[PDB]
Amino acid sequence: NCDWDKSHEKYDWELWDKWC
Repeated sequence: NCDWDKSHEKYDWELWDKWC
């Protein structure tokens, strides 16, 4: 995805690095 951050239902705080 990398199209959402700190808002997505699957978004991850730490994993954010790859879940940008």
